[PDB]
Amino acid sequence: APQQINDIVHRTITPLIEQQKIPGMAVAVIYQGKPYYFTWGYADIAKKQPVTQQTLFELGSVSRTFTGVLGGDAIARGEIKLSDPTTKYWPELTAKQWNGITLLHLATYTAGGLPLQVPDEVKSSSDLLRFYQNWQPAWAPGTQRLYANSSIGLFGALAVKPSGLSFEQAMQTRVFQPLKLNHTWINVPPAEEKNYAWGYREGKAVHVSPGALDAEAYGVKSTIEDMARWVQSNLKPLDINEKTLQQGIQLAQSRYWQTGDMYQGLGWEMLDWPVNPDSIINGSKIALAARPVKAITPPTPAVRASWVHKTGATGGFGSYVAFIPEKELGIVMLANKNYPNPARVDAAWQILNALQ
Ligand SMILES: *[B]([O])([O])C1=[C]C2=C([C]=[C][C]=[C]2)S1
Repeated sequence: APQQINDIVHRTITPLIEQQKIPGMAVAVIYQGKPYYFTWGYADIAKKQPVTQQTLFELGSVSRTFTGVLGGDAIARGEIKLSDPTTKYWPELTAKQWNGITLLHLATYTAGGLPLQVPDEVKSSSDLLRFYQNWQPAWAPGTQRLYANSSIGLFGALAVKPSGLSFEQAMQTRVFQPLKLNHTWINVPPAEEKNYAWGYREGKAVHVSPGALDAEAYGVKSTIEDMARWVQSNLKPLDINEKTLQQGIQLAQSRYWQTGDMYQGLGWEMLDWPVNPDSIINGSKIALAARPVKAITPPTPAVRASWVHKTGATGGFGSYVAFIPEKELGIVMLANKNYPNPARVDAAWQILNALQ
């Protein structure tokens, strides 16, 4: 890497690791198109395995960027429309609170207060139907945003229904494969287990537990290389050959709703560039934050002058991705500790600001 990239990265990440006591980390900087990789520490403390460019990390909610794009790809194929009622794709959802709730509402957390978590008690699929039927919205659709696995997760599951493909099969075929993300998995194959980092929570090695709608909301594991390729694809969608996938990327970076300085896409969240990190932090320690939203009518197509980003966490991992299309610049930070979001954003901002 250019010494300038080397120096900003090392000066920022070294103190981060020390301060947050992160066991292992991988970072990619995308700079004028090309990726530069950096790794530190341990994928597996007990077995003394280092983090490498092939190490798999749990992305947590960064998985929603994939769900958003796969939804966008289904829209572009004409399989679904965001303006359609949820009940068009799930006819058994006959409870009257569902009248007026569209796939757009699910994708953007605006359905009227769907809960942050699907309950653990929800094992089977009829449990899942029962959960959504019995749910009582606090608000009318399209009035408030409440970040929720149950909202984006349902969007993911329903988006792939017309295809007839399982969510995993649709994701593999329509997103991972075309983009050459060959080390990106919803379920880690036995062949790749050697590379699956452990997460660390209170000193203990942990992996994310199975849960309803896990794949759709928080279930993807990836390497720093595949994540850099993902950022490249999102920086330059119009260079992707598969037409519907190209459209799907642009649809996921469209601005549907505004809360403060933040805009909600499908999975991705965006702010106008330039922006101060105080704004990035604040517009992204709170278990539940209900925020009124203003509809962007109609949605703004992907703005190149944006800070486009997503944070991600599981019990044992913390991830962050941010890019600025106008500057052909991006970063991915993957760690096997869930450490505070403000520290992730600060570090990413320090790096990208220095390089632009
Ligand atoms: B994502 O990394 O923001 C997630 C947030 C939660 C997940 C699972 C359970 C509760 C919150 S994934």
